[PDB]
Amino acid sequence: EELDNTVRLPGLANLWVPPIRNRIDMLSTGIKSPIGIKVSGTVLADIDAMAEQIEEVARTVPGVASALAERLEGGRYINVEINREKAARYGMTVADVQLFVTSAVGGAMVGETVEGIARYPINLRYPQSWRDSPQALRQLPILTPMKQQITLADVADIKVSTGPSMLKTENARPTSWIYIDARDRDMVSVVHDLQKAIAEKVQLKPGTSVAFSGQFELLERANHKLKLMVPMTLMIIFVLLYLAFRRVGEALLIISSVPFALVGGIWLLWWMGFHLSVATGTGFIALAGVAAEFGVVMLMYLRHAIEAVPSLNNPQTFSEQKLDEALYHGAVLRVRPKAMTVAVIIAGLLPILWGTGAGSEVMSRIAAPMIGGMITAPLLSLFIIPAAYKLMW
Amino acid sequence: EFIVVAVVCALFLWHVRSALVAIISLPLGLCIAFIVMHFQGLNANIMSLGGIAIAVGAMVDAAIVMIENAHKRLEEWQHQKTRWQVITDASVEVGPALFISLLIITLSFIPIFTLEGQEGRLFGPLAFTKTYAMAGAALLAIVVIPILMGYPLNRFLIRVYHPLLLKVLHWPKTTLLVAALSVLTVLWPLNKVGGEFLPQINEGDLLYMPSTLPGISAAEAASMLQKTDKL
Amino acid sequence: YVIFEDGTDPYWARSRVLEYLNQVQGKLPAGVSAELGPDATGVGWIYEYALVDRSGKHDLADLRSLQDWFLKYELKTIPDVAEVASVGGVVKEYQVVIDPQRLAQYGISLAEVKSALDASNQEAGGSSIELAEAEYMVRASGYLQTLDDFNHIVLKASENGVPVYLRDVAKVQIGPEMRRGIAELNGEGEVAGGVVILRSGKNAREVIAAVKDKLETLKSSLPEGVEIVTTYDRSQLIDRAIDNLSGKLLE
Amino acid sequence: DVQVIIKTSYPGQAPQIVENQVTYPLTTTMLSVPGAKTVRGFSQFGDSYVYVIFEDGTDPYWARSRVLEYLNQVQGKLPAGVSAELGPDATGVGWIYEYA
Amino acid sequence: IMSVPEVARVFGKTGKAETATDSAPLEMVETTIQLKPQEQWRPGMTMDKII
Ligand SMILES: [Cu+]
Repeated sequence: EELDNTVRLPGLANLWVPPIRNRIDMLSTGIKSPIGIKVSGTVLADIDAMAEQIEEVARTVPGVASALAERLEGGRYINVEINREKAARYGMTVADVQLFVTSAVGGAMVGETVEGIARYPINLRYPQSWRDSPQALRQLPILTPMKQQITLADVADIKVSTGPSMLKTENARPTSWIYIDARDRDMVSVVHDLQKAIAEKVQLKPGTSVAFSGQFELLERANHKLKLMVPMTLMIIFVLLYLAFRRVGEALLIISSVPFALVGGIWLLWWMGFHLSVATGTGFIALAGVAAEFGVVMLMYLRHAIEAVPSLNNPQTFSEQKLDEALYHGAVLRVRPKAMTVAVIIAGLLPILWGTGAGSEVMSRIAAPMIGGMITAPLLSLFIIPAAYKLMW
Repeated sequence: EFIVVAVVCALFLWHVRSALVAIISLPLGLCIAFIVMHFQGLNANIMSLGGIAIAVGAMVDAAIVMIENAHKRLEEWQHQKTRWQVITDASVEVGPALFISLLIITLSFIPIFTLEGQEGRLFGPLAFTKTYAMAGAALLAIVVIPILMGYPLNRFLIRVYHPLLLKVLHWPKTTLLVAALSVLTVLWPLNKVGGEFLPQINEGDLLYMPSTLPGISAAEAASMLQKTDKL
Repeated sequence: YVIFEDGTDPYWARSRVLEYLNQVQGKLPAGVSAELGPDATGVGWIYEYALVDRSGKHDLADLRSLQDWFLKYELKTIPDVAEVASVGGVVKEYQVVIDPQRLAQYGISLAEVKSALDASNQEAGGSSIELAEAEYMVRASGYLQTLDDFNHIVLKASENGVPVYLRDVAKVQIGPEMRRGIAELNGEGEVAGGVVILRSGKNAREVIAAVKDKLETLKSSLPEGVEIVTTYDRSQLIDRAIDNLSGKLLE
Repeated sequence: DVQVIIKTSYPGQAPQIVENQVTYPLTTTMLSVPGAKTVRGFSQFGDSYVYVIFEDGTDPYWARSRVLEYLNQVQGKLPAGVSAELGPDATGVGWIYEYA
Repeated sequence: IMSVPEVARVFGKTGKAETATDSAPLEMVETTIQLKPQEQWRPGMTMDKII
């Protein structure tokens, strides 16, 4: 902040970033806007004219759309137009003047001198005085092959005009990119409206094509992909869950129980102010795993206790509340290690939340779910599991 | 993390060396993970080096439960060679549950391998290290018994717990409705998480870049650069 | 045609055969080159279409140019397309016919004409200058883009005289290139078209549907009086075989 | 991504010149290279760059071989006083040390 | 060829097609011929009959 406030020069917009991130971003020759419209054409004028309309055409459709046509038209070129008739009038071809344009004004290379392993270029050009201003170029002395001493303006005219600074070509064709973007919303439906609008109200010129791209595209796959696999993975849990119980009710109970710890864990980001991400998802997965461990293990103890002496009395007549005493002796053997695990987890994960070293905000993002869920998963196991267990008939 | 688990163990068991188990069970798992990566490269990035700090905490629970149950059954036998055999019996009576739990918390990370992309291939190594460490720790817990056999207050905890358990058991449906209320109220932070996803990694170094117009000379650029560097 | 043993990797063979392709480039004549083959086999030919004109407005040359510089650069955008090859049509050539009587009247050979032509179809470099701090690069003309421009060309100079112009010795026009491949529909008339290849070992139905919907969406921007007409598509045979096998399994 | 970089450094021109002189042949030739997900060409004052992008998971060196497979058909077609250099075997992360 | 009632679309080609796979000289002619749907050919008249 102090830096951004101190350095302020006109014509600049400051940005401060990590070096590696800036480099890898620089190197990324793609479109960073969530939505991008690529209009390809044979020439520049047609595509520019199309994009001119596309700007407001997209600005009209709902959804905030910062319609940017381009920012490349900023060049500055001389236009020395060779009047071929006049050059022929003095027995001079185009190349005869192109040469003077290249070397006498530009200073082209002619060869490299050797000094051992070092090669040094050789330049050839007129002095710096005759090539300072366009007016000075209009008087550029020239010697024809017939030794006719003339100037450049005698065969050509120089004019002033701006132009591009860089040109982009996708698939070896002139292409113009239009950036559109919203925020805090999924742009899944606006694309259809935009394409139908531009197809119905904006005509196309022979030799012009339109296409869409941007980050959104990859998302349409990613979600789909996980929306195809997450189910199967969950099934892989069921099959692997009742291998210790050999009955579906127990696995179903654990599966319906894990969301309590899920909520316990997710309720922390509000206090901490962080925001979900893939890493928070991995933290959620780990929290669910440890909660399933707690549930499975408590259920094993409950099943071992119910198989005790009361196994003969409970089926005799009815509930026989005395059976709850079994649960008593079935629960006292679990609070100690559970408290130990919770304490060690909390005391080991706290400094990561409250510490800043190297890549620490990330580690805090990944650790928040565990610390947030270790306050409910123990309660979950201790209380709700035996209730549903006794309610299982 | 090691020292805190050690002090916790020494506190809840009154100076027992069970802590050593962790120190000789959790690190070895890490090794296994690394070994796997060597068979398929996957150079250790920062995300991989970070995920292990949470993997170790996720894994210590098996050893904790094992040592707790072993000490419990030993103290129980105190009321009355083959002694360590019945200790191993009391360990295996719960072993398989812990093994299955570690296997499931391991296999629960495939959805990370599924997705693929710049961020996907950034995160992949993290989940790979996670799963490999979990599997290694599962094996070690399966073979954590030999190092195990090689080596007041909770009354208040049970006094506080048991009355609550007796109170709640008489009203299970109330607990189910409380869970319903919880899974209902969870909706508020979900819809207003915020934004600024995928935060940026801070570094002691920095890089400055201004957006500027194309036109610039060879001397004006040098002068502006010198002025900015001096400022 | 270079043939290797069986079981070897195709791309490895491509690398190994290109390993000896650079030692002959400079040894090859200037006005020629050595092109390599696509990444497909004879089976790669999957789709085939023709550009027909239900009128007498556009000429074969226009259709050939359209197919060469508009569609070829779009269908290939499809990822799995090996390559598209044009066929038929006419290649518009700017041909210059000479009159030997004029060459005799003015006494000029053809090598000088070639030299003059090779020095009148290019522009120069434009290294910038340090004017006012709004920098200002340079650019020259010299591209031949008009027949009137073709007519205003010098061949030999005559100090204090009149320079001989090309229009006085020759005549420029536009015509057809020396044809080597022609195509046609039924007795309707001649047409130009394209053929589509497929990368060795890839799905067909996907690329067929892709090219189909692409042509569908592209037919809008197509000029007036022009139509696409397909002639070959494996999708029909593929789905027929699939249906036959499914029915056999069901029965 | 996994991509290849091709550079050509001309002392001084205009973007249109290099565009219609050096970038057009390279792009039109590499359009038919295997594994090509998309080609891109940046024409700049004096220098011109070309970025070829393939699918994910492919071998980088295989992509280098495949993109060089279509680099010899344009050498002679390129002006004399220029050349076409290839990119190093690293990514933006390759920048490790810096001294003055 | 189109005179036959069963053929639907013909496409004749002579020479090559600006590709490396084809090497047909200016005399080798290859005529692709699409046939009408089997249900619509004629009474009987199998493929052998057509050829
Ligand atoms: Cu930059």
